[PDB]
Amino acid sequence: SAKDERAREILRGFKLNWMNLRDAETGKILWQGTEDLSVPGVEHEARVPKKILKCKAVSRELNFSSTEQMEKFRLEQKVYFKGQCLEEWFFEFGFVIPNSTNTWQSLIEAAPESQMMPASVLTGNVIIETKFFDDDLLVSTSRVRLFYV
Ligand SMILES: CNc1nccc(CN(CC2CCNCC2)S(=O)(=O)c2ccc(S(=O)(=O)N(Cc3ccc(Cl)cc3)C3CCCC3)cc2)n1
Repeated sequence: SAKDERAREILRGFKLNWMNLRDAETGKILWQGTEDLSVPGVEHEARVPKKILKCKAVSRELNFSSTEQMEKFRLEQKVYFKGQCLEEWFFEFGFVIPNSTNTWQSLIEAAPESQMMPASVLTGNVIIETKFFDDDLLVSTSRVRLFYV
């Protein structure tokens, strides 16, 4: 379909350039990287400080480029622990100018009344599954395994 083709065109023109995570309360940088963790078809890995689990809220900056125009660029993310979804997050960027580079800031807030498992239990057992969309059009699905260090 035309939609299938457009999804592949968007992915072809997309790159995640850099990303970081901060403690939202204190502003302290917890993690940064310049690897495109959204590339599909390989299992990515990331090592995050275990103190992230004690943060009430984490702020993320995600810098991306896109050759293609999008009307409603958005993400869905699922936190999987040993194959079970523990949390689902939704974030919207909106309109993307063709051939633009953009920094997208999002807030990841603790769900009540969730409590974090110990880092030692979680480490290597958490997969983040991320789906990019333009509106209802699925552009890519990618996975990252987390280690708490
Ligand atoms: C019961 N729920 C539960 N249990 C364990 C872990 C978490 C998820 N954690 C975040 C919260 C923060 C608020 N309260 C404490 C935990 S997390 O620290 O493991 C986490 C997970 C994913 C992300 S992410 O989606 O921003 N991101 C994954 C990611 C981001 C963007 C894209 Cl395109 C792809 C992957 C990466 C983390 C390492 C590199 C960046 C941030 C933080 N949730």
